[PDB]
Amino acid sequence: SALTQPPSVSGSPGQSITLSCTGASTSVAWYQQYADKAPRLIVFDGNKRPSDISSRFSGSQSGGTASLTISGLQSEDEAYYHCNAFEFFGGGTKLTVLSQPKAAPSVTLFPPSSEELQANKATLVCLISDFYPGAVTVAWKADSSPVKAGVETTTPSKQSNNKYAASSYLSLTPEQWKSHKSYSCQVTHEGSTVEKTVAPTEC
Amino acid sequence: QVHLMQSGTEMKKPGASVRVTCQTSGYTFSDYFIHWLRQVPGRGFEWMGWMNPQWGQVNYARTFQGRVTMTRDVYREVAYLDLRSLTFADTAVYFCARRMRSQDREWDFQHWGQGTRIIVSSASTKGPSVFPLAPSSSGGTAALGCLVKDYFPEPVTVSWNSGALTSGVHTFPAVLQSSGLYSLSSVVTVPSSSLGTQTYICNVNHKPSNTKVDKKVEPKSC
Amino acid sequence: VWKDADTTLFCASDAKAHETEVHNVWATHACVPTDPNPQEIHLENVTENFNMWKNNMVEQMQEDVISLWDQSLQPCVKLTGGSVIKQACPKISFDPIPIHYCTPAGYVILKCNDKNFNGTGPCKNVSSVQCTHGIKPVVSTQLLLNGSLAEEEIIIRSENLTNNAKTIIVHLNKSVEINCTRPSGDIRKAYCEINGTKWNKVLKQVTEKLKEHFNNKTIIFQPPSGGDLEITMHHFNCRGEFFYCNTTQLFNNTCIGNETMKGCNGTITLPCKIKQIINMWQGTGQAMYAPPIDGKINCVSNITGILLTRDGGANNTSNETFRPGGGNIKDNWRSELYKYKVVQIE
Ligand SMILES: *[C@@H]1O[C@H](CO)[C@@H](O)[C@H](O)[C@H]1NC(C)=O
Ligand SMILES: *[C@@H]1O[C@H](CO)[C@@H](O)[C@H](O)[C@H]1NC(C)=O
Ligand SMILES: *[C@@H]1O[C@H](CO)[C@@H](O)[C@H](O)[C@H]1NC(C)=O
Ligand SMILES: *[C@@H]1O[C@H](CO)[C@@H](O)[C@H](O)[C@H]1NC(C)=O
Ligand SMILES: *[C@@H]1O[C@H](CO)[C@@H](O)[C@H](O)[C@H]1NC(C)=O
Ligand SMILES: *[C@@H]1O[C@H](CO)[C@@H](O)[C@H](O)[C@H]1NC(C)=O
Ligand SMILES: *[C@@H]1O[C@H](CO)[C@@H](O)[C@H](O)[C@H]1NC(C)=O
Ligand SMILES: *[C@@H]1O[C@H](CO)[C@@H](O)[C@H](O)[C@H]1NC(C)=O
Ligand SMILES: *[C@@H]1O[C@H](CO)[C@@H](O)[C@H](O)[C@H]1NC(C)=O
Ligand SMILES: *[C@@H]1O[C@H](CO)[C@@H](O)[C@H](O)[C@H]1NC(C)=O
Ligand SMILES: [Cl-]
Repeated sequence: SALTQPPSVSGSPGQSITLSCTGASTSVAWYQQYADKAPRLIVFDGNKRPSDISSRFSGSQSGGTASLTISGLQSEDEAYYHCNAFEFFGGGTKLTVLSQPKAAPSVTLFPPSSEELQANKATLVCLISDFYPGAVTVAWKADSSPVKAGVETTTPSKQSNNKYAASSYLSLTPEQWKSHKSYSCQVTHEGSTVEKTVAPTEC
Repeated sequence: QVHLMQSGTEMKKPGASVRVTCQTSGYTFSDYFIHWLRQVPGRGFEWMGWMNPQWGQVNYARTFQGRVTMTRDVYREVAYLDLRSLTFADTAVYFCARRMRSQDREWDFQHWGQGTRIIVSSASTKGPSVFPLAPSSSGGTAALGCLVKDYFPEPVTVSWNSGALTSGVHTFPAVLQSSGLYSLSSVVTVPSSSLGTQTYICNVNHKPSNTKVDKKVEPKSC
Repeated sequence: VWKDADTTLFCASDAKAHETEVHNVWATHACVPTDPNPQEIHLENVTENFNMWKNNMVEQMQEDVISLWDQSLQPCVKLTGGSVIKQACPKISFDPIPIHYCTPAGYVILKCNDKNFNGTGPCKNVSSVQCTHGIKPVVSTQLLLNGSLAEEEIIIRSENLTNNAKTIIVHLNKSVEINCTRPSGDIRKAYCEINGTKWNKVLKQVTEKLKEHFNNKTIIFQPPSGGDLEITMHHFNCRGEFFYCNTTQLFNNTCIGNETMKGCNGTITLPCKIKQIINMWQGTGQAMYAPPIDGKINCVSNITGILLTRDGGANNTSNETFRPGGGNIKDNWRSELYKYKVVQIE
């Protein structure tokens, strides 16, 4: 994070959008990166375009303020975008291209199975499905109290139906589990919080 | 065409060292620096150093100074990166990169290797414990699944009913815990009316331990 | 009226056609005689832009020096690719001499005469010449030898100080001598003596110059981080033999902290080795020569510049770290051709 870029940005199919990169000590280069793939150079020297790159991409920079504009957005433009000046890179910006309507997440919260508990281990599992766009925050709560430790949460992953899914877990010992009155899982998507909860008394 | 071709994924234990290879082709190897960078997926690149193949001169980031070396084989046209005293902090994808032709600009990276995953973990090979995520019946639909717990290394593969059941199924990314082991879940969405007469079984395979588990997921009597 | 142009230059020299020393031989059939009465005249009310970092004269001198060494330094074996080339390899006579680079008709060279010129940008006091001054083609690493001296102040040269992939040429005010000897056991062991007193004084005033360009951050020197022996060491040729000298004691922060400290003054002995298997600077390969001659092999030289590379990345300091060596051999010529550029007359 020597250079400054927003972590996330969204746009619509057909329109322009400009990603920014601030803090540069020289004229910048920009790269497009798909997940689990290698970067590819889309502009160099602040505003130069390699011969093989689409004219939809254009760079502009004044002093340390650099900008990358993509016009006529396409789903295929969904990727991370990075910039460097010398050895200094930004944090990367994930561009989303909104290819369909807002879907809100179904949520299910499972208690530790009879089998797990029978092994002195216990895990609450919070499955989150069918949401769009693909971004959620998860907050666990013990009764009416927040919970920090034991929590591990995955990043949204695409589904067969081109919507997204995510998971979150809470590692507890039985003693912890069978103790508290009810543990809660709070999923936030688009400013909206869906909640689900479980108590050791079962359904 | 210029090609940068890197060595495969390395799984290393803390305190150990790793070497990544970057085979060059398509151009005169001695005429360009090779840089190394790393990246935690979803995050930004971190520059590690450059290496000039002519006489092997190197410039390493203060961060890696004393733990890293960048060498080459001028004849075979290959650059190497060596990193020692590894830590969980060194888990990342590692890339070699080379600048654009001619520019005089040294930092415009037109050419990249495909990336090499280095995983630093102290865990030894372990098969998964598999656990049912039992559902409860609405006049509509329920979700059930399998928790594939504490295994190493990746990957496991999950199916439902030996592959006959695909729609409504999603198998999640694994998230490796601070213990050193991985875990994931597979979930399937099914009609609430099926339960009690339709058998759902998750099939799990973990080749590196030769573990195969088939677990029927029933609903709880509750 | 004129304009920046590039053209094939010729060279001029005082090489003796009777002599056997290899530079004299090359120049005798490759150059012409110097002009005894060379005219140069000031260009009144003229301001020109120079760029030592993009100056084709440098590429031309490099091609000659490569040509000289190929014609003159015959190894017993040359290794490249999967080829093994074996020829005759007799001991030669080797001492570099000054070569002048001159323009043909239609063109002319411009010379910057600002005592403080740093290599790039506008220059006020300009003149014009047929030929450069005489440049000894001294091939060395880390240290620049037998070059010319900065006129007024110590001068820091880089294409871009902020760019860590660009070489820094320190151009010395006054010169420090290094006295290398392979005494008349081990036929390859040698050593270099340097007045430790004068070197630290100078080196300290270099750190101050760098502080000027790096905002008074602490300036630190370190030995090279790696590479072939030709770069981790001060590497040079003396009497036809290839020297490698450990400069670790030359970049010894203890004495640079200005601390009135013991043995900072007094002579500094750098251990050197003479090698027979060398990695060529010109081209990609190894060259193997015959073992050293006998007798007292002694080259006393002037240190007149220093090549540095600055550590990249990280910062969060506090300080800036520089290591000896950088660039390539072209940088040695660059450091002598910095004040010249060719223009065409119209
Ligand atoms: C050289 O360094 C400066 C730092 O101020 C940078 O801004 C400039 O862009 C560099 N030169 C060029 C033209 O690339
Ligand atoms: C040299 O002088 C030019 C013109 O003033 C200036 O632009 C440049 O930054 C200087 N370079 C160095 C390395 O001091
Ligand atoms: C400008 O150039 C000439 C070149 O011989 C030099 O001798 C003279 O001292 C310079 N002029 C000034 C005023 O520095
Ligand atoms: C070496 O330096 C001295 C001054 O210290 C100078 O007078 C002499 O001309 C120099 N020798 C060479 C080879 O340039
Ligand atoms: C150049 O050398 C002289 C004599 O040491 C000195 O007067 C002057 O300050 C020096 N310039 C520097 C150290 O930049
Ligand atoms: C160089 O060093 C050696 C050892 O001190 C000595 O024999 C020789 O005379 C020296 N030459 C000069 C010019 O100092
Ligand atoms: C080296 O130079 C310094 C500075 O003039 C002087 O003090 C010292 O005595 C010299 N060493 C010798 C042996 O000439
Ligand atoms: C460096 O310190 C000098 C005094 O030694 C001061 O004049 C100057 O402002 C400082 N420069 C910077 C950029 O810190
Ligand atoms: C040069 O000298 C120092 C001190 O003996 C030593 O650490 C270093 O290894 C020597 N040579 C090289 C190039 O390593
Ligand atoms: C530098 O100058 C001296 C005197 O001419 C010479 O003897 C010595 O060999 C030269 N140094 C090199 C490295 O050529
Ligand atoms: Cl059943």
